[PDB]
Amino acid sequence: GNKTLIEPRIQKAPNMLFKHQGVFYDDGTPDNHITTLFISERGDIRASVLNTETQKRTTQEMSSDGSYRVIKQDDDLMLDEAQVWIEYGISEDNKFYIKNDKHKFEFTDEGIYI
Amino acid sequence: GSYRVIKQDDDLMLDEAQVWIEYGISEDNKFYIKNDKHKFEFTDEGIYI
Amino acid sequence: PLSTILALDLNDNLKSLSNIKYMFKGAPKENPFGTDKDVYIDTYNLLYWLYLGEDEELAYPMNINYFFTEGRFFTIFGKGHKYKVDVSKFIVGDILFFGRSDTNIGIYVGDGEFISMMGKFPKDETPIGKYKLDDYWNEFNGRVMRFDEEVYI
Repeated sequence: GNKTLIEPRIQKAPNMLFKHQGVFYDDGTPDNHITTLFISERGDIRASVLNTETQKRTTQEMSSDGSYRVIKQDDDLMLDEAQVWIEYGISEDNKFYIKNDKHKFEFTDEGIYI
Repeated sequence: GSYRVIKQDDDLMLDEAQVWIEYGISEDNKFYIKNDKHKFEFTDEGIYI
Repeated sequence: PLSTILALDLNDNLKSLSNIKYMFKGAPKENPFGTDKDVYIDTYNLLYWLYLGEDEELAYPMNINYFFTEGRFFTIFGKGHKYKVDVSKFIVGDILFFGRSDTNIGIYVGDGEFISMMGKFPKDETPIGKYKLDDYWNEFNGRVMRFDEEVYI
């Protein structure tokens, strides 16, 4: 009221997340779908859907440098040390690509490579 | 865990769409772009149309 | 006074300043008056460039927080009251505020008018211009300020 700015007490950036899960539903089967909307302190955004019992995950990740990336996994929830997976998006460098265990399909700023 | 983006021009419901375009990741590990005409698919190995 | 002379000069040159264009928070690094090329400037940056021409410098970008603690101004009328009869007592060079959250400001000129940029939000191509106070009087918010240079520093 007296012409003064309302300083925040804590100046460090927060990290948000919207974790969703349950136990069961009217079908009777156990609930095991987990999804999150995590946001990091460095500006990253990660929307993910997970089935923990079946060991499957699909993530849509945004990096602080500005890298679009969508990853799908079949046998590992962690992003590290994935065997079967597929990726597609925009890397930290300006290169559009679709890659998997086999050789990738890439679209550089000039030309088409495989 | 199936990424999918759908655009429609003449039907709000997803079911029974005539004019539409799709692209994403199906429940099976296959990257694809499909429409009313034959699709462009990128399987784990090779390139198919 | 300095502020009245600057307002009169701006009024006299208002029709030649069509190169300057409106934007929400245009903070260009080029001086509009020292360049024939068009440039997108808002009201705050405009006042900054107008005062920078002389010996006064102020500070950049000169947002709303400038008027709170810098001590360059003294209020004439407070916010939250709005009288139409006491508009005549104003003088040229008084800063006129607009919007409920200090969205935009203006410079008062006599004959019941003010100088400001008005246009659609997403970077309108309308140049600087002068409008009557009758239609904009609703969104005036009663806040008025004035300049003082002799005693500062």
